Amino acid sequence: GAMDYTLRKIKIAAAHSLSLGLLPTIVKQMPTQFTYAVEAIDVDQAVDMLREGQSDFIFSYHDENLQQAPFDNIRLFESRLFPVCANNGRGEPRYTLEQPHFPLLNYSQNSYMGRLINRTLTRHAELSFSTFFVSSMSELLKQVAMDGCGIAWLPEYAIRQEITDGRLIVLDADELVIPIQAYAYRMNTRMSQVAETFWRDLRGLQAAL
Amino acid sequence: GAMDYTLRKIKIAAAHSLSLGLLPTIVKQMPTQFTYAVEAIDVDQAVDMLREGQSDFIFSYHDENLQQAPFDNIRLFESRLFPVCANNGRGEPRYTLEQPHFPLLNYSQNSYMGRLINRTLTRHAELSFSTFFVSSMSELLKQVAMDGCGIAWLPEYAIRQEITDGRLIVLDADELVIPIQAYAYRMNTRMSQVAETFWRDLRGLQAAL
Repeated sequence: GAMDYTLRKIKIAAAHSLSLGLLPTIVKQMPTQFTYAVEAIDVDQAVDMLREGQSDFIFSYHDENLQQAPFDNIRLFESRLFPVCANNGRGEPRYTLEQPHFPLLNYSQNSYMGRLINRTLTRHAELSFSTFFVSSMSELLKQVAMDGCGIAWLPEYAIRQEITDGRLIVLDADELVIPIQAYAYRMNTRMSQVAETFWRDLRGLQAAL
Repeated sequence: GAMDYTLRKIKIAAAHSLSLGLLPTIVKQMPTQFTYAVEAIDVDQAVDMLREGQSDFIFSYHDENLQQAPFDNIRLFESRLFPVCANNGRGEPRYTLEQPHFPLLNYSQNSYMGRLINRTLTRHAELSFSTFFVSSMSELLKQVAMDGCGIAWLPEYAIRQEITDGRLIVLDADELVIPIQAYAYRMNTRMSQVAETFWRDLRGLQAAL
């Protein structure tokens, strides 16, 4: 998108596990002064797409490479990952964390969520699992979990209603809960008036996210 | 995934606009003999990922490059894209196709759906639009449309319930309806016994998709 230019276009790259949950809320609450070009990326594409001008802003998670001096950021929200699974028809989990080699529905090895989930499982040797299904898309993992195919770590904002309906059941609310923080990243350099307006309004919007 | 190997792993690459709608139905109805590694791709990555052994199968649409002799295929289903938008609170479309420069929510220029949608708009000079929001994810376009941000062409399987609820309203059921066909692609070469079992069972499953 380096050569691509309009007066109003905002070029956003967003992590796979974050696009659907976050973009509609921003698009709906932003002033009607922008147009949007958004592409889903893996976490490690973000550095180069910002520096090469392919994206104006990155919607990602905590990134040590991006929280340094050449970039600027604002924390959009924090959330938590819960291990969940479908119910057993009686309001109880269909699977148990203690089952030897329980079916795990995981994010990809090169994803931010996957790294923290694998780090968590490693520290808890009391848990053995067999990886049944791997995908980068949060909503794909969510649906596969809802269908009863195993246990998945999913962020609270994506499963809020399903926890209320009981279609998904939380398996642990303490040691296996993983904290996550979502950030918007940009270059420290001054940008166009429309992009600077977008950044200003996104900060003012952050409280309501 | 060339070096990655297990006895049961099936490596699938699926187009962005197709992953969420199709993968859960396959995963749920397949025999419990496989594990799944699925990554979302753009349409034009499929040729090389098949030939280089990075994916066992591709879930994509009609692809002239992939329907040739070196590859084999089975049509999973056909569908249709409908231009839809949110309601106006009275059971009528919030937007009209005849509005000068109506807000369009489009797939990306390098997507299969985007090419056919743009081809359709070009042939219909009676329609002027302003592109408000571009994304590869079908479910992101769907949510942005549901929130009332403009008109989007979306496949019937993704909006079936919303058309019934009236949360989305079809704007045309004739000249602007775009036909689409979803295929599973593989190399014509003989594969492992587990992948050949997967291909056999996917054919037997196709009728129920």
